[PDB]
Amino acid sequence: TNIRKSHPLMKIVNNAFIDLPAPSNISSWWNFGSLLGICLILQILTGLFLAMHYTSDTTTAFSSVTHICRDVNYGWIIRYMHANGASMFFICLYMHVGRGLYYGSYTFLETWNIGVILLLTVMATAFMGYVLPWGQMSFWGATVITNLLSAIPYIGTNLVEWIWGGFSVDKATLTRFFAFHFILPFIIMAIAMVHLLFLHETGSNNPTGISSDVDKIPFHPYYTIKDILGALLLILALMLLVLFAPDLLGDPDNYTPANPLNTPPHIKPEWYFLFAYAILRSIPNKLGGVLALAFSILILALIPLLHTSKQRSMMFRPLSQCLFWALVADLLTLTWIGGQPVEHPYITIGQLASVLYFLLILVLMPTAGTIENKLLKW
Amino acid sequence: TNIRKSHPLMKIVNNAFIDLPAPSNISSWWNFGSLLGICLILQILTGLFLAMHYTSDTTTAFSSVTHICRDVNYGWIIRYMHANGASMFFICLYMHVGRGLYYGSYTFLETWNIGVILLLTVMATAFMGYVLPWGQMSFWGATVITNLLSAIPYIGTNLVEWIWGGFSVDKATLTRFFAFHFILPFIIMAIAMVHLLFLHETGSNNPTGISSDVDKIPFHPYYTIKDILGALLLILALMLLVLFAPDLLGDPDNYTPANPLNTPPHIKPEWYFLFAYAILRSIPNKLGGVLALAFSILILALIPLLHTSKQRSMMFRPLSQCLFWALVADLLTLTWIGGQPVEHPYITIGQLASVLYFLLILVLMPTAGTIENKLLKW
Amino acid sequence: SDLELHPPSYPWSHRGLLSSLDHTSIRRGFQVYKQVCSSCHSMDYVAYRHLVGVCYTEDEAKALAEEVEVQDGPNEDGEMFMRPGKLSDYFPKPYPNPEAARAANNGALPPDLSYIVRARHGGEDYVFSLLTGYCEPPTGVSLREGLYFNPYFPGQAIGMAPPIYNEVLEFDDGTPATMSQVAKDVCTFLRWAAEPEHDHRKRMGLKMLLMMGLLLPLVYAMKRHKWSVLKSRKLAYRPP
Amino acid sequence: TFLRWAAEPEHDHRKRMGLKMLLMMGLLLPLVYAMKRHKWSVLKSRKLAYRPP
Amino acid sequence: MFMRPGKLSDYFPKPYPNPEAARAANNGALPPDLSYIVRARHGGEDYVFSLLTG
Amino acid sequence: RQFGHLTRVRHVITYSLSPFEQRAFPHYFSKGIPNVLRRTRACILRVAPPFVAFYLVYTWGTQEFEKSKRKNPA
Amino acid sequence: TLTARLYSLLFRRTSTFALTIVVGALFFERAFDQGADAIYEHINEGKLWKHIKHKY
Amino acid sequence: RYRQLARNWVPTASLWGAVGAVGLVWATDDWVPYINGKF
Amino acid sequence: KGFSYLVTATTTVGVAYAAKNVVSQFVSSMSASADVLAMSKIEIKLSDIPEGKNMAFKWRGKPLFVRHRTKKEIDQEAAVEVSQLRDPQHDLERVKKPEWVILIGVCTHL
Ligand SMILES: CCCCCCCC/C=C/CCCCCCCC(=O)O[C@H](COC(=O)CCCCCCCCCCC)COP(=O)(O)OCCN
Ligand SMILES: CCCCCCCC/C=C/CCCCCCCC(=O)O[C@H](COC(=O)CCCCCCCCCCC)COP(=O)(O)OCCN
Ligand code: HEC
Ligand code: HEM
Ligand code: HEM
Ligand code: HEM
Ligand code: HEM
Ligand SMILES: CCCCCCCCCCCCO[C@@H]1O[C@H](CO)[C@@H](O[C@H]2O[C@H](CO)[C@@H](O)[C@H](O)[C@H]2O)[C@H](O)[C@H]1O
Ligand SMILES: CCCCCCCCCCCCO[C@@H]1O[C@H](CO)[C@@H](O[C@H]2O[C@H](CO)[C@@H](O)[C@H](O)[C@H]2O)[C@H](O)[C@H]1O
Ligand SMILES: CC1=NC2=C(COCC2)C(=O)[C@@H]1c1ccc(Oc2ccc(OC(F)(F)F)cc2)cc1
Ligand SMILES: CC1=NC2=C(COCC2)C(=O)[C@@H]1c1ccc(Oc2ccc(OC(F)(F)F)cc2)cc1
Ligand code: FES
Repeated sequence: TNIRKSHPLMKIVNNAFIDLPAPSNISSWWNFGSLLGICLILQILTGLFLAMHYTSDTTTAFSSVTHICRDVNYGWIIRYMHANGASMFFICLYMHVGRGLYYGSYTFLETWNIGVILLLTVMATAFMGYVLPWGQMSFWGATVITNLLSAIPYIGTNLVEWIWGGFSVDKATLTRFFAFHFILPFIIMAIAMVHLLFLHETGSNNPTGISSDVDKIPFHPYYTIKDILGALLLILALMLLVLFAPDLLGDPDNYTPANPLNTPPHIKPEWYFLFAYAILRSIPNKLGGVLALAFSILILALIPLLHTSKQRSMMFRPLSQCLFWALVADLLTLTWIGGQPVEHPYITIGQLASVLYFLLILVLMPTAGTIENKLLKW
Repeated sequence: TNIRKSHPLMKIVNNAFIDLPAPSNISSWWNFGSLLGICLILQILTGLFLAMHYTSDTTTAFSSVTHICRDVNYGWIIRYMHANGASMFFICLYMHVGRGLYYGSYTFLETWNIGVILLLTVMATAFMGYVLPWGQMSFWGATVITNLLSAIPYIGTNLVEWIWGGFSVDKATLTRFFAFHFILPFIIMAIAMVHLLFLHETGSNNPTGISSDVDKIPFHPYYTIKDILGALLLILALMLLVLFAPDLLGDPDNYTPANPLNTPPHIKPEWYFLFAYAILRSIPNKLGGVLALAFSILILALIPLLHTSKQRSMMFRPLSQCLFWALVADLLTLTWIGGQPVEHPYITIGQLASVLYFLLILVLMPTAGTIENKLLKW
Repeated sequence: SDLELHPPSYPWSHRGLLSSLDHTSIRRGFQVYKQVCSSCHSMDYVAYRHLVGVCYTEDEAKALAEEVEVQDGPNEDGEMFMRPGKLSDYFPKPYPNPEAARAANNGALPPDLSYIVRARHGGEDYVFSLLTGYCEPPTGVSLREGLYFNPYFPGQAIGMAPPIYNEVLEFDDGTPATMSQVAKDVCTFLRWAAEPEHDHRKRMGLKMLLMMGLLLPLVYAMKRHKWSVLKSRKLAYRPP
Repeated sequence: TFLRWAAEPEHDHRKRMGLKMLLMMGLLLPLVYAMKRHKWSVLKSRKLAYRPP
Repeated sequence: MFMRPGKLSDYFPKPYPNPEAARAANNGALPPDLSYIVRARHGGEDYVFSLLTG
Repeated sequence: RQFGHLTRVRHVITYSLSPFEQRAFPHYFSKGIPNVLRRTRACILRVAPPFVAFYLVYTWGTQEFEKSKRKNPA
Repeated sequence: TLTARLYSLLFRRTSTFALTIVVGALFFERAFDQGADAIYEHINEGKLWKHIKHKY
Repeated sequence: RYRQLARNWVPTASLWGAVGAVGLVWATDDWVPYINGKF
Repeated sequence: KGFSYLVTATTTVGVAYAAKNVVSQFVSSMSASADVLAMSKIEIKLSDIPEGKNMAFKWRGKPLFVRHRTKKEIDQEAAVEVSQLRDPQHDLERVKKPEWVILIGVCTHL
């Protein structure tokens, strides 16, 4: 009969992206999945090009990057794209996770935990990529952060030294981070394949939170056009940065070569890790700060069990909605705090923001679910 | 009921490798597919480790490799493994292709052409990997070979210079070959996924060439044990080389750093390209030699159309069997010739071997198929 | 110390979103680096060639290159020699290493100037207000000697002596060489040095904005068209 | 002798491993081979009978 | 730059500061580095032994 | 297609035995050596001829290269 | 209407719709580049090398 | 008979051949006026 | 139909322009860098080489011979053996000036 439905390869693509029954009513918040895919492809291409020109020796590395920006043809636009690209990826990631929380998409457990892993994996990737230029921030950032694994009792010191491949972040660390940074996106692609595979078992959630089988529509052309529109908007955004403001989201110390003898005035990681930096910095004790940092991320994995509401989505849950936006604003605050030096009043703002964060996820929004239930006579 | 049969991920693995109906009677020649997979995983692991230590600057590159072999812990065994690994991969590849031809497995067209592409892709990979150490052979090999694309009229010169990224094989070429060499195995994995996907539509051929639906057996445990046995034998072999004879299949000039001013006495590529080197060298004219070299490989793609026999497999085709082994021996001869300097008598042995090769595939074995048909009264 | 004075924001000819660098100003600013700054400060990422098409013709740049002595790789004998520079040579390091630079500057290392605009918050605004910002200490402040008072520096005590003042150099074009005028011009060059792409990027910005002006309503219109089937639809429940 | 060692410091370690690899393979090759034969014995032994009415 | 006594950490020293210097000193011929010489000549030890005594 | 609808077979009896009831290597040499000989006699006249010719073309051409590199009295 | 004329002439046959688009992209590329360029180089009068190069 | 009484892909593959010609010529960048005719 | 397909046709044109640009940029990234072009060419002063004497130079990292030739050299290389050369090439077509022969200074052999 029809090739799109039969052929072993075309069937999959058809089932996945053409004839897939999508809900009628998914919002712009469902754009982010496709956009994340784009982010991922974007990084791989721009990445691949950069890697045809870059070197991972301590001595050559900083200059090889600037060489891309001065002497390689269009090397500049490629490089700034891959860097703003990384920001756009984390925006897409945090938007995507947002939708998960608000609309109760995390009920799709397998899909969700894969997703947590995607997040961790992209985090590792971007952490190691930022080291690759070998700027002041790159170097001192990578040093402080990797050192946290020293706080692991018994094995900490040994473990951090084995990661490094020596006694500090040095030649061997950079060369291995280059390697890891290259192969990780590949593994992200597969995990993402799987991420989708599980999603395709249930089909999508929607903003009502109510099953939508009585009103599905073929993906193509409704959602083909709509994803494209979204991708345009992503490109609009990406290029606004690259072409008007390429350095807006970065730190200038990363234009100053890495120098093991002179520590920068304020050490920060990239903005997309600032909320977690600020949680870590709130705890006096170093292993405490480590376990808090890890929990600020891994808690994502627990949120499924903390669901109390009889309704899936927050659409009809006013009290929960307020708390959700509280969490969002708190994360904006945690980010602000994490970009700030450890002084009054920020030390105390940070401590509070850190408390608020865990308080919301583990106690307040569970409760609210339940209060709402009673307000509805169930 | 049963997880292996239901779960979205386990189902696939079950269908693929546990409960897959395999023919009762596939021989040792069907081991090679699994073994190729191993080869591929092996290269990626050993490769990844090497890449944590190697640098792709002309100045540092040769020494970074020797540094692996002197100062990196177990760096030596890893490196020799990845190098003998590459040989084992090509052995597995040529055995695998052999079985295809003899048993008429190429009737599975989609599977087969994917396979041709796998071959090309692994070829590209190994060509560029051999350059990475920046030895005498690496350099002069890569120069001669890439230069053949210069013989393309109109665009040849421009095209080769764009590959290089300059006026000779130099800094920019090595850095990009490192990049390509890294990402290509990944693409090989996907193509191989697809290779299997199409195979799983038909199930396997067998040595009789006769359909085996009346005598299939579950893959596990019959073929799980048997593949393992094969993998042991591959490992026996690989390590025999690495631990007893690590340099047996290589050229010593590759211990002498690359020197753009001093050309080696005999320039050869790795052994797994010698048959094609010898075909190329047989033709006086340079574009002639190029098109012959390309055809010596791409002809694989035509063999499906050249099939004349009413029987699928050569098992019951005596005349065809003789011709098949003729082709094999001829390729041994083409390899010998390709390792030899361009002098009498080798120039003429090579020319003959080149004629014989194409003659067998395009005229003799088609004919034999047909003669056999008449001998059988069909 | 641990105080403020963050730079004010000077209306550079290139502040504007679509505004290019003033190339005449770059040419003058190069001169300011060449005659003033290059005694102490390297700029390892610029070669003579990079001036071509920017502020100097090809042979003008060649003239400037020929003016400097650079070491060249081993000859027949296996000895190093000096030669005149070519276009292909990078702007020369004023000392053979950082430790040498330190000895010469009372233990302070002058930063390379390649990226300086880019590697300091405030960029041109910072650097401009630095050069023109030197003042006599306030009452109660005593700095260790050979460290000078500058309100725009972190801590206010800088190991750089005020390098800039009226007629500190002569301008090819003959522009009045006032202190403020030379600080502007050198800043302009320092921006270009840190970001050669500034003009190309801004051109593309324009073309990206234009294409997006077209493509965003276009595709948006395509979306609405397809979806019109659904947007318009009316539902009717009709049980017997 | 020194020039061999200089070119291949690993010469001795490699040869030690060679021995241990040969030994392990001496064990493992007949072992796994035996495992293979065991599983496959079901099939090797089987007798076929065609019995139409 | 200064001179010092070698440590364990130093590589065996280059007899000339570059290849061109080596050539001048050897009637225009460059003596190969000996790191890999066994490995980078067919015959290895057999070759080199029969060279020196040949 | 999976086990259950591969094909249609009628009237065929398969008898077999647990591996734990049986020897792994029944009459391994006494049956196996003869069988291997039989197997080799079957194929050698198809397989061996080409490799003989290889050995010969390689023998001859290697020694033709030898000879041509020598001098001859003239 | 104009659009009617266009539909029947260019867009009905899909082979033609394609031929339209490649040819139009050609003239659009040239036109858009030339016009946007002139827009930038008027916004940045005097400041570009290509404006001052007559002097050297 | 009925194939040959096809050959209705001849005028359609004519228009597809111009798409292939003009397409390769656009992607790659004299005697077309205005476009590239005035470099 | 015309109107709505115009939008589509327009849209595609814009995207094709953009896509052309994106792509070809990535492509030139792979072509030689400005620093490799700066080593493309080498200039030599002809009034700075004496008549009969060779002068070596460095080109793409290789020796590059220019030679001022005397009328002895020009005439003695003019009517050499047309055909009998190992590599048959007459002199008025290995050079562009009679008195100037430019050659890369690497032996073709080894
Ligand atoms: C380790 C991970 C940590 C946890 C993850 C936290 C996620 C970070 C947050 C990013 C934003 C996520 C978006 C959440 C889903 C949006 C829900 C939503 O749109 O709610 C709207 C109000 O919208 C609006 O008012 C839309 C305004 C959007 C506000 C912008 C967000 C600010 C970014 C802060 C960055 C740090 C009401 O919509 P519904 O209830 O669906 O009802 C629709 C009408 N009937
Ligand atoms: C660009 C690619 C070019 C084309 C590809 C050419 C492939 C290169 C060749 C490698 C070897 C391929 C093996 C082919 C299939 C083996 C067929 C086979 O085993 O035939 C045997 C004889 O075996 C035997 O006699 C087995 C002996 C095996 C001989 C070793 C091969 C020598 C390697 C040469 C390397 C250059 C007879 O077996 P059947 O007809 O199945 O009958 C079984 C008993 N009833
Ligand atoms: C030697 C006498 C110098 C000359 C001539 C110039 N500079 Fe300098 N500069 C010098 C030193 C020793 C230092 C380090 C200062 C310290 O406190 O350690 C500097 C520093 C700069 C800086 C950095 C400001 C900062 O935030 O770090 C800039 C931007 C700078 N110098 C610019 C500059 C310019 C534009 C010059 C010519 C116009 C110039 N310097 C000359 C030493 C010397
Ligand atoms: C999730 C995907 C990826 C992310 C998030 C990512 C992130 C980053 C980040 C943040 C940087 C530092 C950018 C900078 O500030 O300079 C970087 C640099 C780099 N990345 Fe990636 N990257 C990704 C994929 C890849 C891939 C697949 C490659 C190569 C195959 C690659 C190659 C590089 C190279 C060479 C650099 C150094 C040049 C530079 O700094 O811009 N990246 N990456
Ligand atoms: C590389 C990163 C990721 C990619 C490429 C990706 C991809 C996608 C895609 C294509 C979809 C379907 C489209 C959509 O509904 O938005 C999707 C849905 C989903 N993803 Fe992700 N995702 C990523 C990360 C994550 C993360 C980090 C989480 C959670 C922590 C997550 C959880 C989900 C959930 C729950 C859905 C279902 C949403 C619904 O149907 O309502 N994903 N993802
Ligand atoms: C089909 C898979 C692969 C093949 C056939 C292959 C082949 C080769 C070959 C022939 C060499 C030269 C070995 C030598 O003689 O020194 C080589 C070197 C190298 N390969 Fe691969 N390779 C593969 C996969 C990979 C991967 C995935 C990586 C890294 C991610 C990698 C990294 C390297 C490195 C760093 C070298 C230089 C060190 C050395 O020469 O041993 N390879 N490869
Ligand atoms: C990376 C390289 C390759 C991998 C990993 C690979 C993998 C496999 C695997 C796992 C199988 C099934 C097991 C077997 O029957 O041996 C297989 C079968 C097959 N492959 Fe490949 N293959 C590769 C290259 C090729 C090439 C180069 C060709 C042909 C030019 C080819 C053609 C086939 C065919 C025809 C079969 C079916 C054999 C049969 O059932 O009789 N493959 N391959
Ligand atoms: C309000 C009382 C009236 C008198 C004080 C008026 C000043 C304004 C109130 C804050 C007083 C500052 O005194 C205090 O200083 C410490 C030290 O940096 C900071 O507080 C922090 O101290 C350390 C920081 O390492 C943390 O362990 C502690 O958990 C946290 O509270 C706050 O800044 C402030 O709580
Ligand atoms: C057999 C006749 C009696 C007298 C000669 C006795 C010597 C043995 C026979 C071969 C004679 C050698 O003469 C010949 O030399 C040429 C040049 O290398 C080689 O032959 C080759 O020449 C060129 C090589 O570039 C090729 O274009 C040509 O296609 C090929 O035949 C062979 O080696 C041989 O055919
Ligand atoms: C499948 C799918 N289901 C749903 C929605 C929306 O909700 C309903 C379900 C989607 O938006 C999507 C979707 C996802 C990706 C995409 O475009 C790609 C494809 C591949 C790609 O590269 C990669 F590496 F990932 F393969 C990058 C982007 C288009 C559509
Ligand atoms: C599926 C399959 N069908 C048949 C036969 C034999 O013929 C019948 C059909 C097989 O031998 C096999 C097979 C194939 C690979 C394998 O082991 C792996 C798996 C994965 C792997 O990594 C990779 F990258 F490829 F994924 C490397 C080796 C085991 C078995
Ligand atoms: S004659 Fe010059 S290298 Fe052989």
